[PDB]
Amino acid sequence: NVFSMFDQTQIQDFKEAFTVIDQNRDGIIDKDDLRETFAAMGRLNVKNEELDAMIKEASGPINFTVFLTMFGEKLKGADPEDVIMGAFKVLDPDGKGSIKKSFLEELLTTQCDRFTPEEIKNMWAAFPPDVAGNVDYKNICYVITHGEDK
Amino acid sequence: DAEMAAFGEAAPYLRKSEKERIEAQNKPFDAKSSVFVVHPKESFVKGTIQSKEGGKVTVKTEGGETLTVKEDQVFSMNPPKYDKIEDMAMMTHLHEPAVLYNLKERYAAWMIYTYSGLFCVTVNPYKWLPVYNPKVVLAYRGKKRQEAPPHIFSISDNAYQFMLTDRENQSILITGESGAGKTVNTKRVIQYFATIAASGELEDQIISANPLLEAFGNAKTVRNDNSSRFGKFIRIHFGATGKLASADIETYLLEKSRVTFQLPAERSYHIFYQIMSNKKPELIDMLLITTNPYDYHYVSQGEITVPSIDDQEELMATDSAIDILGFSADEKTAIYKLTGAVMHYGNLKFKQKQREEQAEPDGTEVADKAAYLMGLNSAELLKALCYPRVKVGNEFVTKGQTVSQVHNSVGALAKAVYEKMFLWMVIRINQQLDTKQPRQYFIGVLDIAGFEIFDFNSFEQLCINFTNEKLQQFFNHHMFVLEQEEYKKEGIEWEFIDFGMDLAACIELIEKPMGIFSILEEECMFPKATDTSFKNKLYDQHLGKSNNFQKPKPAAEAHFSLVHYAGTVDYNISGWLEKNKDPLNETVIGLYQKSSVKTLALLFATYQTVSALFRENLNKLMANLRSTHPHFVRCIIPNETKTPGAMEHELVLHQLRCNGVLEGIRICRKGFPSRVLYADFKQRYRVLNASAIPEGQFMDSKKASEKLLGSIDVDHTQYRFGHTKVFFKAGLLGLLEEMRDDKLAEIITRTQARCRGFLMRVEYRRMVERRESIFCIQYNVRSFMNVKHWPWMKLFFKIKPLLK
Amino acid sequence: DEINDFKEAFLLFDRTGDAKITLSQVGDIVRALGQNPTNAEINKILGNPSKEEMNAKKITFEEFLPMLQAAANNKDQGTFEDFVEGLRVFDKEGNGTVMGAELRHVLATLGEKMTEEEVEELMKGQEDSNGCINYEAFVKHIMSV
Repeated sequence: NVFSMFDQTQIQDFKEAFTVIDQNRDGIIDKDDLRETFAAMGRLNVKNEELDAMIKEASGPINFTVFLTMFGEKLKGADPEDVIMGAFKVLDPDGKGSIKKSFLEELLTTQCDRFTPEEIKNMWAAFPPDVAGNVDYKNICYVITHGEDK
Repeated sequence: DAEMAAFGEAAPYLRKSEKERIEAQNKPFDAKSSVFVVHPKESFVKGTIQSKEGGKVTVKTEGGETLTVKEDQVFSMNPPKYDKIEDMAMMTHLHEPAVLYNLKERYAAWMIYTYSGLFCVTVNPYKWLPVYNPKVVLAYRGKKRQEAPPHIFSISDNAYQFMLTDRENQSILITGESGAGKTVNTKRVIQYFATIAASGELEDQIISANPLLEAFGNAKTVRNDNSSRFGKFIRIHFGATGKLASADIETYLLEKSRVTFQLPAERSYHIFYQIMSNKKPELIDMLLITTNPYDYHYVSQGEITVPSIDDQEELMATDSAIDILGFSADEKTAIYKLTGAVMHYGNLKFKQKQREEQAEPDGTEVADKAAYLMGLNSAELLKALCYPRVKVGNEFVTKGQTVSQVHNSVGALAKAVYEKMFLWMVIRINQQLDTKQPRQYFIGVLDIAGFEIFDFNSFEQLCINFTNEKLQQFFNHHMFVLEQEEYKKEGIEWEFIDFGMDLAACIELIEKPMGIFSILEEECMFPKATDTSFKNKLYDQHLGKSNNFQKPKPAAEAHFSLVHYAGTVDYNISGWLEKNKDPLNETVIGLYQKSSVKTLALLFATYQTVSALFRENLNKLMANLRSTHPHFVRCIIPNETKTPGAMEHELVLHQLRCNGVLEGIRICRKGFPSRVLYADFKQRYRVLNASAIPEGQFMDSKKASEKLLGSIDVDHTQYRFGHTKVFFKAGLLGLLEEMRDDKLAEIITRTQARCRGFLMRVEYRRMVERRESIFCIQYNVRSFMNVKHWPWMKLFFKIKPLLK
Repeated sequence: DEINDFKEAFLLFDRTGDAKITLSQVGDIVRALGQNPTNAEINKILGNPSKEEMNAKKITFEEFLPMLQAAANNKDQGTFEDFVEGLRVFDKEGNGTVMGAELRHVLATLGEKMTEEEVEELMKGQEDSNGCINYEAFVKHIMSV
């Protein structure tokens, strides 16, 4: 599933990300490579159990492919931002100003079995303010592709 | 309401308040049950259908009565939308009852003017109304009859309009029974003309006219005390500009027979009694008569005096009128002198020459007077009379007459002379009513009686009926012509034969050569003919061979019935020969022709029977009527008892048949009566299937109505479209409305549905589209919720930026 | 009963995930599955009995499909003939002329009603600034689904 969405651009973003964590340039990221990438980003308080927890997710040396497979496997239902924006633009169909909370509450719960009312309240809390104001779909897309603080 | 102001005060009698209307048209109605029905005592009363005997019907009444009457003793009832319809011919229910009923309702509401096609029905108020109101006159000025409520000035103005618009002459035909009140209208129409188009930078002459004609063409009938024996035709000659220029009167039937005869309770023309009244004694000596009418057989066969009439007063009225009328004293002298000769004639006596069957004068006492009074020679006169010198072959053969033949010929002249004179007077009147100014068109106003049926129909009846049966055909045609234009304008495909044609049968039988009149006027030439003689000739020639010709069905007496449009008239032939003689002895006429009394001389220059003219005059008339744009007015008489706001049924019903009203409805109901204008069609009925919508709304005022009729469980036959409107049969539009109110529930409810349907049909197209975009959204979020807590993903996150 | 697609369409309007749609949604699902039904007709049979229609269409496909077929029988009334004509009866003044106000109130206040919202939605840019609407085109755009 993890090689089927997954475009060349996404994969290059990942390749560059790997080479930035890959301190030694060897081709395999290890505990040492993780330690000074954390240090270069300002994080000095790193304990071995956290570094080890990271590495334990893979069965072998963390090599480009083992990385790409492990990160794909967690994003099995995740698109690139423009594609996600298209789904909202279809729900927008009139254009420019994004949708209201009620209109999508109902459409996530209704056709099919469930986007559960536990999942949806977590959505209004983790998607915001945004979801209250303009149900800011533009913002929603940028936070899922680019991190939570941004 | 807003509109009405002009009338204001009259309004209530012209139109009803905009809610009175509304409260009437918008009310509960049950078509399938509500109906009109036959009724033994009252003509047609209304009721509700109770049951159904398979071809019998039981109905409740409005008064409370239950009757089981045939299937066709039952007639539908118009939806309330047609309450007090200005034009009954717009009704979707062209019945006999519905017409009676419409008139009646708008009368009980004091509306006397209701239209029935082209007609302008008018009902006798029997009381006073602000209608002839000097405000109204203006109001109706410059208005098509669709811009204003039913009224006579409508007709009268439109005529005028039309007159100048089309550059054609016009006519107005007023007609009704004795008590219908036509003179009143006629007069009223006339004022109208005079007012709205005056160039006196008449009004009396105009008036004074009557009282002359009345002395000569009026008499005490057993019904009226001043019955019209008269009819009339005025030609108002309008100028080029459009301003008044001339007038023209003509008188008809003041009934030649009165001059020589009279029923027992009746009397002859007034004049006679006027003159012998003695208010102007010279006259008596001048004419050489007495003051006792029993000296003049011709004029005292019936009655001599009438309490309600003051012969003395009238004599002057008459007298004075003559003058105003501009007659020369001489003429005014001829008139008198001539009117006395006639009395004298009836005194002319004869006797059988010995051993001969010839007539020889029984004295030269009276002849002398008659002779002098007419500017004749006693002898020459008595000869011509006795030894009529005829011209059989290529010469002039002197013929001898019998006593019976003379008495009858005399009578024929008496009548002949009187008539002619009367005609002349009219002309002379018309002449004054003679200017030099140019004339481009005229508007003829015809006032005459309508077909009246009596248990007793004599000669006079035939003459009148005949007049009317002609007038009728005159209409039926105009309508045929008229109708056919619409179907031509619209583009409908309707073929039909002239509606007049139906009557030609009856007319030919009367006016054609071997027809009644002829047989009548020939026999008048036979010195020894009898009413009985005449009769047989009538039969031998028409009986069995002619359909409209029939022998009376005993039920007074009758000699022959005719089948006129209005019905069967039983005619009694007794006196006819005489009455008709007043065939004319041409020798005598000769003498007249060379009288010392110019006027007398004049009257007979166009040269004889009585019916001989009547016809000539009636032809000259019906010809004048043709070069005219006919405008019709039918006057009605509510109740014999003289009561405002009331109506006997069968009495009004009668009139309607003999009027032409019921025949106009017939002819209407054969084609496509009701015709809806397209927008007028949209608005009112859109609601029926309002959805026959995207293509019915981006739309055309015409193509729409087309498209609309797409729906409904309606006969797609019954209608027909054309360039400006749809054509529809009866009770259809009635059907429409119902749906609308009932008929629209149909129309709407159905148009709603599709919409509803369709509405959701678009929802599915959206739901479906959406199908995946959701999923995308669905799954996509879930990821994040899982990921955002993953080391590796946070890492990528802080790191994702340093990249390029 | 029979055909396949309609069963696929039922799940699209489940809105719970149970494959058991409600007796009220009954009247609406019937409207997009090919052909029109009126509200009064749906309300008449099986609709008028609450417990029976709840146990005869507030249900699985088993009673959906027979109710829908029952409606399928009366649908000959889809005939357009009467339904451009009925409209011309409201505003007839030349072409298929209408006025916005007359169709808007007549199709909200009369017979079966319609919400103002739904009527405004039928008037989706087919009645521009002119006030007058063109009948013949609406029946085509209405019947065009």
